[PDB]
This record gives sequence, C-alpha cells and structure tokens, in this order.
Amino acid sequence: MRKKISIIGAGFVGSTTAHWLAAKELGDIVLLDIVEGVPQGKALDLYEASPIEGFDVRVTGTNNYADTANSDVIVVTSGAIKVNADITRACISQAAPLSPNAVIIMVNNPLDAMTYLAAEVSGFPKERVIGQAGVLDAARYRTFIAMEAGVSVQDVQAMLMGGHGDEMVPLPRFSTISGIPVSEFIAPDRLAQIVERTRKGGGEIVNLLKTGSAYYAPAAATAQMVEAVLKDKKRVMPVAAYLTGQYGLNDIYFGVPVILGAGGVEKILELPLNEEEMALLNASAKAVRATLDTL
Amino acid sequence: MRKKISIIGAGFVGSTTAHWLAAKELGDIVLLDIVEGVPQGKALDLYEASPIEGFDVRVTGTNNYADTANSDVIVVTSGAIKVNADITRACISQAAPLSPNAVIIMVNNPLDAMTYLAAEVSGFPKERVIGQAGVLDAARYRTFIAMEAGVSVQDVQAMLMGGHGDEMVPLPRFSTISGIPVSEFIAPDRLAQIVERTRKGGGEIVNLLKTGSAYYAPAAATAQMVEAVLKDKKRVMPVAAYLTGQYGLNDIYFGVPVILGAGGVEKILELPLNEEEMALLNASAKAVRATLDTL
Amino acid sequence: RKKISIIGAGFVGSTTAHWLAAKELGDIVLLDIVEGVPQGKALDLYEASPIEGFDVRVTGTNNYADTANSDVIVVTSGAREDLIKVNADITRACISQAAPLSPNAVIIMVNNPLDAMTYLAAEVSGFPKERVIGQAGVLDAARYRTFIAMEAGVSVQDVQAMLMGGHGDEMVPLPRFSTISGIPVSEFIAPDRLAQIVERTRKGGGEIVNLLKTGSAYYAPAAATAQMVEAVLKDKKRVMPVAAYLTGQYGLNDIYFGVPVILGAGGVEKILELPLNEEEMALLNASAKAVRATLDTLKS
Amino acid sequence: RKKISIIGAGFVGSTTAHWLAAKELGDIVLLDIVEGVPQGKALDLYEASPIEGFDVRVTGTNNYADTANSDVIVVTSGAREDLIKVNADITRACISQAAPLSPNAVIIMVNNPLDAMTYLAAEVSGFPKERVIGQAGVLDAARYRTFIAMEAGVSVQDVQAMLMGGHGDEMVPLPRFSTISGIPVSEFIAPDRLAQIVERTRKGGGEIVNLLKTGSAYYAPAAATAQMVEAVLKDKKRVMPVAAYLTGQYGLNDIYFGVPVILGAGGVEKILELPLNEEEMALLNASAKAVRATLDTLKS
Ligand SMILES: NC(=O)c1ccc[n+]([C@@H]2O[C@H](COP(=O)([O-])OP(=O)(O)OC[C@H]3O[C@@H](n4cnc5c(N)ncnc54)[C@H](O)[C@@H]3O)[C@@H](O)[C@H]2O)c1
Ligand SMILES: NC(=O)c1ccc[n+]([C@@H]2O[C@H](COP(=O)([O-])OP(=O)(O)OC[C@H]3O[C@@H](n4cnc5c(N)ncnc54)[C@H](O)[C@@H]3O)[C@@H](O)[C@H]2O)c1
Ligand SMILES: NC(=O)c1ccc[n+]([C@@H]2O[C@H](COP(=O)([O-])OP(=O)(O)OC[C@H]3O[C@@H](n4cnc5c(N)ncnc54)[C@H](O)[C@@H]3O)[C@@H](O)[C@H]2O)c1
Ligand SMILES: NC(=O)c1ccc[n+]([C@@H]2O[C@H](COP(=O)([O-])OP(=O)(O)OC[C@H]3O[C@@H](n4cnc5c(N)ncnc54)[C@H](O)[C@@H]3O)[C@@H](O)[C@H]2O)c1
Ligand SMILES: [Cl-]
Ligand SMILES: [Cl-]
Ligand SMILES: [Cl-]
Ligand SMILES: [Cl-]
Ligand code: NA
Ligand code: NA
Ligand code: NA
Ligand code: NA
Ligand code: NA
Ligand code: NA
Ligand code: NA
Ligand code: NA
Ligand code: NA
Repeated sequence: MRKKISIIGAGFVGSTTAHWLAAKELGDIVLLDIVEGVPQGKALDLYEASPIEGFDVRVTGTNNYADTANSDVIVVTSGAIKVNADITRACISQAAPLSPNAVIIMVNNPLDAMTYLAAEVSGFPKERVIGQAGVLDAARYRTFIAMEAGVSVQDVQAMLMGGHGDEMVPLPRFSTISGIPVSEFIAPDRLAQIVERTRKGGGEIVNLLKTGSAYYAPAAATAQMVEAVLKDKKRVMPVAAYLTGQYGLNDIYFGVPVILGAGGVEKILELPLNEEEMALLNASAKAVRATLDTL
Repeated sequence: MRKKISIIGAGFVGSTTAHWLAAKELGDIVLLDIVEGVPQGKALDLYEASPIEGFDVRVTGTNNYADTANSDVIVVTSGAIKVNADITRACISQAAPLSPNAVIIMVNNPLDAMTYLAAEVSGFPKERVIGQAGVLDAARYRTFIAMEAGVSVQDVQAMLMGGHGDEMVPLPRFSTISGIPVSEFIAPDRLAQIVERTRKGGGEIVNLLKTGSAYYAPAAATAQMVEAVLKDKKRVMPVAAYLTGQYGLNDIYFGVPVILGAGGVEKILELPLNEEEMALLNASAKAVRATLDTL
Repeated sequence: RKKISIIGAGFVGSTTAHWLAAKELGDIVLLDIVEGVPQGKALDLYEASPIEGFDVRVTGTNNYADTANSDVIVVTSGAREDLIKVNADITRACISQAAPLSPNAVIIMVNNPLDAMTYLAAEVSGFPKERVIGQAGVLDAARYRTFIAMEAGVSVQDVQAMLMGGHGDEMVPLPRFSTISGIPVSEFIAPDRLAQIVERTRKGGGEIVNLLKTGSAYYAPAAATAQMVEAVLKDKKRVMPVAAYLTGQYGLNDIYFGVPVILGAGGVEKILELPLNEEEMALLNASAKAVRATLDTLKS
Repeated sequence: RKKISIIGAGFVGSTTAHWLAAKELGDIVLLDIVEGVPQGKALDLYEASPIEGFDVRVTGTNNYADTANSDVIVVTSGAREDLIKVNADITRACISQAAPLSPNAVIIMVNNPLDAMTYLAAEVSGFPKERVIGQAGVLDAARYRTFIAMEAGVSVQDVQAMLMGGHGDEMVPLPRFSTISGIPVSEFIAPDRLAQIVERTRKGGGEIVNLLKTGSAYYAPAAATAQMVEAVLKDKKRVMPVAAYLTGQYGLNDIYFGVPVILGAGGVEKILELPLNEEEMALLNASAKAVRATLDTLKS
C-alpha cells in the first residue's frame, strides 16, 4: 500500500506542507485539526487540484485521530511555552499510540523544546522524533547567498546549528557554492549581514505579513524532511535531534547536522568547530536549556 | 531573458498561483497588491523555499504597477459586481498599458463578466484576454469521476461550458476515461449526482472553510493556463472566451472549449451539442447575459 | 525501497532503467547474460544521479540472485516459428530463474511475440494470472496519440485512446474510443486522414525499424513499460491496454490478449469489457485468430 | 519555443535528446550524416511524449538548414594524432555548417579530445569565446560526486564538487573543493580512500568502456550535457566546471581548459579564479602542458 502521512494542525504551515507533499505524490495525506470543516475543506480543495497536476494522492481532512492510524510519518504543525506545551502534549498523546512505527517531525515552536516534549510523551526511540528548524534557516541563508553571489540556488549548500534567532548557530565556514567556500564569492562584512538577516528571517516575514508568520519555506523544509524519511534518501541536513554527548551536550534537543533517512536520525555528524563557533554553540545551548527547564 | 508573470492580487488564489508556477520554474513572478507588506512577505517566503525545491525563480512582491511592465502573462486575482467591477477596471487600466504583448488571464468573479470588462478596458485582441473557470470546474468533476470509478486522475478527461454553478453547462457525454465514455464506468443517477456536486463545488469548499473560498484547485487551474501560454502547449480546455457566433452566441464571454497557446485562444472548438445540451447552454447564456447587462 | 529487476539490458531494458531512475521509483537491478554490459550501463546511469538529483541504486549483474524479492520484474531479454522458439527458450530461462526468487512480484513482459511470451511467462512462473502481464497496448496507443496530437494541433497531454489485440495485423484499433479532452477524435480528424493514422499505428514499430536500419524502437517502448511499472509501484489504478489472461471477456478464453484494464499494486485489478459494434468485433475476432495461431505454434 | 540542435545522433546525442525532452526545454532537432538514424531516434522519442506528458517537437534530419536559428547547438558527432585529425575534420565540418545558421547560439562541444575540439569550434565559428564551451567537468564531477555519495552513505543531492583540466591524466582533481551540505568531504572519507576515489574518477570513462566492451558512456555524459543546455536556456547561472577560453586565469593563455564558471544565457558569464595551493598548481600545470600539447598537435 501507499505511504501514509498525517499532518496535525491544518493551518498555514500544515496545509502548505500538504501541498508540497501532494505535488511529490509521496503518499496519502491526512490533514487533522480541532476546528471542524477547515481540514476537510483544505484537503478536498487540494484533492481537486490532482487531475490538473497529475498526481494520485488521497488527501483527506479530519477531526478524528483514528484516521491517522498507522502513519509512516506524523508532522505536527498545530502550535499557536505553556500554550504550545499543552497543544503538543495533546497531539502527541493521541497520535503516537495509533502510529507506533512512525517518524514524528515537530514544527511547533519553541521547536527544540516541543520536540523534546514529543519524545517524552510518545516514548518513541529518540532517532524517530525530530524537529524542523535548521532546514528552513539554512534555506533562507542559501537564498540570500544565491541572490548576492548571482548564482543558482541549486548550487549553494549550507549547514548551521542551534535553534531560531538568537539561538541560531550560523556556520559560514560550512557553506559552499559547488564545493567552493562562500568566502570566495562574498566578503566578510556582507556575509555577516547575511548571517544577521538569517537570524531575523522569521521575523522579517512576520513584519511583512502583519497577521501571521511564514509558511511556504517552512512547509517546504518540512516536506523535504518527510521525503527524506519516506524515500530513505539519507539527506545531510540540520535537524533538532536528541544529543547524548555530541558537542558536549547531553539530555537535550538541539539543531545538529544529521543523516536523515527511513530510520529517522541515522547519524549525528560531529563537526570540528573552532573555539569561536563553540562559543556561539555554548551560548545557544544555554538558552535552549533555559527554555527546556521552563518546560 | 526568462518569461515574466505578473499576479495582480496577492491573496489566497494569487499567492497559491505563484506557488504552483514557481515550482514549475516557468519564469519570474511578480506579486502585486494594494496592501503593503503582504505581497512582499509572501513573495520572499516563496523565494526562500527555492533552495529547498531547486527552482531558480525570481519571486518578488510589490505595490507598484511599474514592476509588472513587459509581462508575458498577467493573472488577475484581486477580486473580493459593482465592487469587483471597480477593482477589475483599476487593475487592468494600470497593468495592460505596461504589458501590451501580454495574455491576460482573469480569475475575479463574476468571471465571465469580469473577463469581458478586462477586454474592454485593455483594448487587447480578444484572443489575448481570457478567464479561468472551466478548468477548475472540470477538475472537480474529473476528481469526482476518478474517486467514484476508482481510477487514476491522470486518465480522466472532461469538457464543460458556461460559467459557475447554475451557469455551468455540464457535458457528461464529453468526458472519458482513457478514451472510454464515463457512462461505461458510472451509472446515470450517480453521474447526475456528480454533475450536481460539480455545480456546487465552489460552495462546498466555502461551507467547509467558513471564512473564505477555494484556492488550491483554482490556483492550479490558473497556473495550468499560464503554462499553456508560456510554453505554447495548445491545451484543449474550457475557458471564458469572446464569442462571435459560436453556439449562436455573440458579443459575450462564455466558457467554451478552446485550444490555448502562446497566442492565447488559438481556436474556439465547436461541439455538436444535442438539443438537451443546447437548452442548458441557452439558459446559461441568458444568465451570463443578464450579469453582463447589469455590468 | 521498492525494487525493480530488468531482465535483459539491451536497448529497451536500459532505456526502461533510465525512465524509471528519473522517477526515483525504487532500486533498479539490470540483469543480462552478457558480462559487463549490464554493469556498465547501470554504473553509467548511476553516475548521472548527482546531476539529475535522484537517489536510486542502479546496479548491473549476471546473477539472478541479485533480483531476489523484487516488487516488479520487467522482461526485455528477447531477440515464423523461428522467432517464437528462440524467444520461448530465452523467456523460459528468464522466468524459471527469476520468478521463484520474487514470488510476490508483478511480471511485465516485453519480449516478442508479446501476447504469446506473456502466456509462456504465466505458464512457467505459476503466478496468479493477474500478476503476469504484457506491455504492447500502451506503446501502440502512444504512437496513435502522438499522431493524433500532431494532426489535430493539440497537446499530447490532452489525447487519450484505447486499443486491443497485439502488434501490427493483430492490433485492434478503436478510434471510437479515443478523445481529446473528452471530445471524440473523429470531431478533429476526417475519416480518410484518421484511417491513415490507424494504418501508421499498425506499422508504427516497423517504421522505426526501417529508419534505424539496425535494431528497433526503445524510447517509447521503454516509456510505456516504465509507466506500467509506476502503475503497480504507486498503485495508481491506471486504465490502459495491457496483455492479460482472458476467461470469457470479448468471447476469448485461455489466451493473453491486449485489453482495457485497471492496473494497480495487484497487477490486473479489473478487465474492462467494452461493448464493441459489429465492425469492431470483426477486427477483434480476426486478431484473436492470429494471436491464437501464434499461441498454438508455441504450445506445439 | 526555444530550439536545441544536437549534431550527431549517436549514443550521447540521442540520450541528450532524451534528457532534454523530459525537461520540456524546447524543440529538439537531431542531425546526423547517416540517413534514417536521426529520423528514427527522434520519432521514437517523440512517440514517448504522450506517455511522459511533455510537449516537445523532436525531429531527425540530415539537413543543416533544419538547425537554423537554434538557441543552443550541442556537438556529439565525434568518433594519438589519429583521433585528433579524425575528430578535427568532423568537428570542422559540423561547426562550419551549423554556426552560420545559428549566429546567436551557444555552442556546447562534447566530441573528444574535448578541450581541443572546443578550441577548434571557437576558431571555426568565429563566435565570441563566451558562447563556445565544452562539456567534460560536469561529467567528471558527477562521477566523483557519485562515488563520494556511495562511500559517505548520503544523498547524491547533498554532494557538490569542483575540478578542472580535461579527461583522465589531464584531470585536475580538487578534493579540497568538494563538500556534503557545506561540510568538507575529507571529514567523511579518509585520505587513502579518497585518493582511490580520485583515481577512479580519473579512469571513470575508461571503466565504462571496459565494461561495455563496445562503445563508451552516454547516460551520465548526456545528463551533464543536458544540464549545461538547461543552464543556458533557463539562464540559471550555474556554477560548474566547463571547458572555457582562458586569457590569464590560472596562468593559462590562448587555450581551452576546464575551469569553474558561472553559466547562463550568455554562455560563460564569469570564469572563477580559485586560489590553488602549491600541490594543486603542480597538478594544473602538468595538466595544462598535456592539454597544450594536444592543442599544438591540432594546430599543426
Ligand atoms: N520550525 C519552523 O521553522 C517554523 C516556521 C514557521 C512556523 N513554525 C510554528 O509552526 C506552528 C504552526 O504555524 P501556522 O502558521 O501553521 O499556524 P496556524 O495558526 O495557521 O495553524 C495551526 C493549526 O493548528 C490547529 N490546532 C490547534 N490546536 C490543535 C490540537 N490540539 N490539535 C489539532 N490541531 C490543532 C489550529 O486550529 C490551526 O488550524 C506554530 O507553532 C509556529 O510558531 C515553525
Ligand atoms: N474563477 C474561479 O474558478 C475562481 C475560484 C476561486 C475564487 N475566484 C475569485 O478570485 C478572487 C480572489 O479570491 P481570493 O480568495 O484569492 O481572495 P483574497 O481576498 O484572498 O485576495 C484578493 C487580494 O486582492 C487584493 N486586492 C484588492 N483590490 C486590489 C487592487 N485594486 N489591486 C491589486 N490588488 C487588490 C487584496 O488586497 C487581496 O490580497 C475573488 O474574486 C474570487 O471570487 C475565482
Ligand atoms: N511493444 C513491445 O512489446 C515491444 C517494443 C519493442 C521491442 N520489443 C521486444 O523487446 C525485446 C528486446 O528488444 P531490444 O531492442 O531491447 O533488444 P536487444 O537485443 O538490444 O536487448 C536484449 C538483451 O537481452 C539479453 N539477453 C538475451 N538472452 C538473455 C537471457 N536468457 N537472460 C537475460 N538477458 C538475456 C541480451 O544479451 C541483450 O542485452 C525484443 O524481443 C523486441 O522485439 C517489444
Ligand atoms: N565527457 C565528454 O566530453 C564525453 C563523454 C563521452 C563521450 N564523449 C565523446 O562524444 C562523441 C560521441 O560519442 P558517442 O558515443 O555518442 O558516439 P557515436 O559513434 O555513437 O555517435 C556519433 C554520431 O555522429 C555521427 N556523425 C559522424 N560524423 C558526423 C558529421 N560530420 N556530422 C553529423 N553527424 C556525424 C555518426 O554518424 C554517429 O551517429 C565521441 O567523440 C566521444 O569520445 C565525450
Ligand atoms: Cl527551544
Ligand atoms: Cl458572469
Ligand atoms: Cl466494463
Ligand atoms: Cl573568483
Ligand atoms: Na506511497
Ligand atoms: Na527567541
Ligand atoms: Na564594522
Ligand atoms: Na523563463
Ligand atoms: Na495559503
Ligand atoms: Na500553497
Ligand atoms: Na450564481
Ligand atoms: Na430519480
Ligand atoms: Na540508448
């Protein structure tokens, strides 16, 4: 049978994630929400786009968790700390039991903390509970680099760590264009400006939309992670993963480079960060730790 | 240089149309709106999804019509009769002059009437001013047929005419699955139910969403028409076109089968409709005519 | 990941790997009896993956053990009675070795004589008839659709058509069952012009052979084959003409014949029975006779 | 629509048409001196369009007039001094007839000896040097990236690499300029293991030749060529290694050499100058000497 993906939270990010996934014909999609009608309408609307696009994907909406049973992947985009903590706990507690073999991909903020909560509530192997944050952030960074350098976005690669904004750990040294260091194309001061724009990337969209936050890129990032699992592509990407010593961090979810596949986090990469980079990471880890304790 | 597409009205349908088009890497996209920040945010958000998806598309947002100059295609999705008439007149009067060689694709409702208005205000050759309505409606119909018959949406074809809802002219006789009449798969009573669900398709999504109307399918339909023009694919699809005698109708925009290409409507097909079908068409034409006169 | 084994790494088999690899549908194993040939073509295609962006393991081999547990087995190892016996021996050898290793696979035959070889494959494999099919109609319909699109001046994406039987004289054209966006093809193309198109379709394979001088078509044949593989792997429920085992449909029994079917994860999930008129049945009966004759030569 | 002419409908040329047709990038004209060959391959591929869903006019011809006004001209008509003279005469004939008909086109050479043949094409066409390039580095980097992905156990979509020079011994590998999602390849693969990969890359073309016994690689070479065509047609500004005319970069003058460039609608839009260390420059200089020798044999 076809793969099955359940998206919990049929808002901007969740519905847009269904759109990116449907276009890829990766599997049947179930959009769940607590609000009646909303997921049903968005799912049917997207389903009706299928004859036009040519993909055979069963997109259904629902308010009943039973419809998410036996999912291969569970995406959680239901978030609006306390508020999201209750929402996240409610979603995972009802979804996890019905899909014991699924890989959970958290999107709700505060991301690192919510992913940790999902791991606790689900009791799933740590490798199968991850969060999306770094793929989006690296995507904004890669976009800015391509724009500035005047090259194809298909030729820019970048790795970064930590969490959102001030918790983000930029790593320009670990970004290249067709294998060439970005420093060969962009000078230090301009690169520093791009790093700052990346840190503020989410807020930049918020300040523009006025009524909500970003969704096209966040959903694309999430969909790419879902694809990595379903097709066991073994993508090397920054993801919120559970650490057991890497970078000197224990008992915490933190954005780190991993090889993402059908088994979820199949490997946590260990970068040879210099002292400057480690200082940024330590400060981030402390802030992420603070949010974790509050949780 | 790359093709250029301007989308006037950065709301649900317009932004979603940018999404479908960006994924196809069909050309640079300019999202224009009267509201500040909104088009800029949605465009940048989508642009930031490009390194993830791998398409090189310049997606920009704006409030200045000058940025839409020299567009190959102009999509109008700014509508909310009087209200939309003023909005449509304002959009076409400012956009048409800057892109004299563009094909205008209207989406604003009342569709047939607004497309007629766009033709008047723009003064463009009639073949280059069309409206999207039938592709969406036929898509819902094709979706329902595929669902019911249990076959791939890639194998269902369908033609229909007229306008939305009561103005829609269904033509089950002109729908097939891999060349086979749909009547071979679905009985008369069930087919009649599918036709009715198609007529009410837009309202069905509205009643579910509660706060707005459909956009995934409407945008997909619009994007497919944009693709047909940019790539001169010569698609055979129902489109709102200016009639000069076809089906006995003159001086009016009506949903009819056409061959859509780089020159816009490259041919209006003349179906051998029986008396039953012509009765439906005549009633529709009268209703569309009524809306036109009011306009 | 899904696994597809392509037996016979010649033009059709390798080109089929190309179409499938681009779709990132699953791991692909190309097998041949000739050493180096499959390994070279597989590696070549695998080396194109970073350029195209697909993650598919494409490997070549001479060992049937590497095709074990495949979801789909494509047979393109084929090379009058002479033609039949030669391909019967190759098909026999291929199926008897591959089938036992992939008991749950759907076998898609391509070797000619198509209908007869598919029958032999069902016979040798012992597989349920629904999981042993042949590719022929998708290619023939593709040529017909191409000619129609060319002539009518419309996108190939808006032309669909159904046909039955086998290759050439065994082909049962059905213009009545072809449309452009739901509109009969006869509305776009005159009778004489359409008859020529039907004739060109019957001789479509030969037309390519005569142009290439050496060898036959492979781009379209591989695309047709790949589309059937995708139909099974993604359980798309495609409505297409495929060589299937008949037990009464169209008045035919105990024979593989090109017929309209719903193709999904279970192989043939339904054999459609279109009501054909007197003229159309005349063509089908004459076609069935020719297919039956070939089948009898095989059983002898 | 955009128009691409592929001179030489052999394995690489036809496979390039296949990759391009699937991308629906523009009309494709396949030309060859042999009658029937291009017409057959073109028709075959055109007949696959309804199956795949792309609307591309694919035609075969023996008349250079049909390649008129092309946006891109791909040359894959090629067949020691013997090798050079034979290909020089073919390349000469192809360019002198095609270039005049498509004055604004970007010429992408594939024929070997690559660097030398691209130089000859610039010489014969009279085209601005930026619009006459050669494909070699994209393929070589593709093999290297494939081996790295295989070994590191990661997606081919996350491996990028740059290299220069020409084929085999003329290749200038640059492991320092290869990464996996921005992380140095050396962090994933040990020195000895990486050296083997570099060696396998140098001999990558030969490896395929030895396996096929007859003929050389075409899937990856065509994919590499097609990606360069797409770069021009869609003005993507790709950063890739291509054979370009040098006027001082890397200390080389009046010669075509594989170097990092930004490829767009204007052909070579920029030749990047990477600061290479002593060891790397040692490789490049020895490579330039070999390329220069080949060039001199050509000019003689
Ligand atoms: N990690 C990233 O990179 C990233 C990027 C953007 C947004 N986000 C976060 O993602 C979340 C969703 O953002 P959005 O813009 O889609 O929001 P939204 O408000 O549009 O959608 C959230 C949806 O969740 C539903 N919901 C609430 N509680 C639920 C419950 N218990 N069960 C099921 N559904 C429930 C709502 O009814 C709503 O439709 C937020 O927490 C946001 O901060 C993360
Ligand atoms: N033809 C079909 O099949 C079909 C299907 C669905 C919706 N529609 C119609 O499409 C239109 C858009 O629907 P929507 O859901 O995207 O709406 P929406 O309200 O989300 O978006 C419309 C956007 O237009 C902008 N706008 C208003 N006046 C403008 C002006 N003068 N210039 C530039 N921008 C302006 C708004 O500020 C808004 O962002 C409506 O008229 C709707 O009825 C047609
Ligand atoms: N529409 C159709 O159904 C259709 C269309 C085209 C071609 N065909 C048929 O498909 C077959 C292949 O055509 P081709 O052009 O690719 O041929 P080909 O000669 O290029 O390739 C056949 C390959 O099979 C291999 N082979 C032979 N015996 C084998 C065995 N016992 N096991 C494994 N491999 C073996 C060969 O060594 C060779 O590489 C032919 O029978 C041809 O007539 C059918
Ligand atoms: N990385 C690279 O740059 C790379 C990779 C692989 C192969 N190649 C080279 O590409 C060339 C083609 O390789 P192939 O395997 O496709 O060869 P091939 O022999 O299959 O095809 C060459 C085609 O050129 C045609 N031809 C000959 N002279 C011609 C002329 N004057 N005009 C038009 N057509 C003519 C032939 O008839 C033949 O169909 C060779 O020179 C080969 O060494 C380069
Ligand atoms: Cl956090
Ligand atoms: Cl109206
Ligand atoms: Cl039936
Ligand atoms: Cl530089
Ligand atoms: Na699936
Ligand atoms: Na913060
Ligand atoms: Na400073
Ligand atoms: Na373009
Ligand atoms: Na939206
Ligand atoms: Na969307
Ligand atoms: Na109405
Ligand atoms: Na009744
Ligand atoms: Na080939």
